[PDB]
Amino acid sequence: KIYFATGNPNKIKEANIILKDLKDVEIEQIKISYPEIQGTLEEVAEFGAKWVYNILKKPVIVEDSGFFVEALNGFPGTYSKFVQETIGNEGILKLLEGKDNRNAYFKTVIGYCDENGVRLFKGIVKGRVSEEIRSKGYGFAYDSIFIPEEEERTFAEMTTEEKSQISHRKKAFEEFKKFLLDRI
Amino acid sequence: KIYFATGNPNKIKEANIILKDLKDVEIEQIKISYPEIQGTLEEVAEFGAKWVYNILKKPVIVEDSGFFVEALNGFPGTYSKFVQETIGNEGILKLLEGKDNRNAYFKTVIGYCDENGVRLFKGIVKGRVSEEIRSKGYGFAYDSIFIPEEEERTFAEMTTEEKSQISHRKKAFEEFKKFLLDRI
Ligand SMILES: Nc1ncnc2c1ncn2[C@@H]1O[C@H](COP(=O)(O)OP(=O)(O)NP(=O)(O)O)[C@@H](O)[C@H]1O
Repeated sequence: KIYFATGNPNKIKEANIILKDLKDVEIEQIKISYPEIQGTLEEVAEFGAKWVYNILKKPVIVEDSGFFVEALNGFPGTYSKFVQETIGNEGILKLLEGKDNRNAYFKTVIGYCDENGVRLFKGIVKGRVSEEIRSKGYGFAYDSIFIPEEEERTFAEMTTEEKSQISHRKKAFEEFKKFLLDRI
Repeated sequence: KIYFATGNPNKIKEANIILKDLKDVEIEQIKISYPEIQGTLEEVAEFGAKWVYNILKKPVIVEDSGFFVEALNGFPGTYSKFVQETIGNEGILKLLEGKDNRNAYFKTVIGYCDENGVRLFKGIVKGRVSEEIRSKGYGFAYDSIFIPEEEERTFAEMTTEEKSQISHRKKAFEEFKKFLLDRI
């Protein structure tokens, strides 16, 4: 049993599916808020996990994710949500106007912590930003403008199952899983 | 004396000026770092104030400023530095192309914290965004695209003295000086 400090129940359902295999492990949501600090996703998740651990003192995880555009120097990055709300996807495309490098990537950092300390687990998916919003009604925010790896479709035109093995979130949770598996 | 948890010494030089008259004039820089949480400017200042106070256990002030543009919904706001270092002035001007509402404002929040608790002091200069970068060498970051109150020159084209009145930084501090003027 490991606690996930978040308000989104779906993150627990998602975590439990990637880890269903670990017969002896279970993920449970814990409604403890923590400050999300300014800094890298790593810094946000480490601080976050320690903050909740100090309070719950039981095995727990936190998570921070972001969208990074190359020609934009990694922006929006850890403030990807704030940017989505204020300038959104249109803002991103305006800023990429005339840029030849449309490369970008999503990345998730899970922050684990227990009596032994904090451990970071990462996942990334590299791709490129499309020139227009392309959507089949499938994703959130930046998904209508991100094309993963060798695909021609954006995340917004792919089903949950088409993105299940390639996503940063998926990749991050497989890393946390490795850690739980080969764990002593 | 009151400490200023800051790395810029000109900040404690700017602060002590405004503190001129007061008989407690003493503002003392102190190299104590604090987490700048994601939240409003007021949130960052409050968290930062109490954080370095619990460390130092003495009266201290922190200070957080931002550039907020109207058409862009507040952005960069409390993430002005990150935005300034990734997409720069160039980035907000592109975001603003074709927009007629070029309204914007700078804001500062001084977080004061005592053995009593936190008190916030604010300063604000409203204005508009320049159609292009304009500098004579003064100021930094967005100063060269911000035209204060009712001027025709940007902050970067005005001398430190010239914006003696149109300074969100001093306005926030004059506010702090009236709170000190009441304690004897
Ligand atoms: N209906 C839903 N409501 C809220 N959250 C959901 C829902 N469906 C799935 N989720 C969760 O939200 C996450 C995906 O968010 P999304 O914005 O697509 O990506 P992200 O990389 O986490 N964020 P960002 O980097 O800001 O784009 C998954 O981890 C899911 O657990």
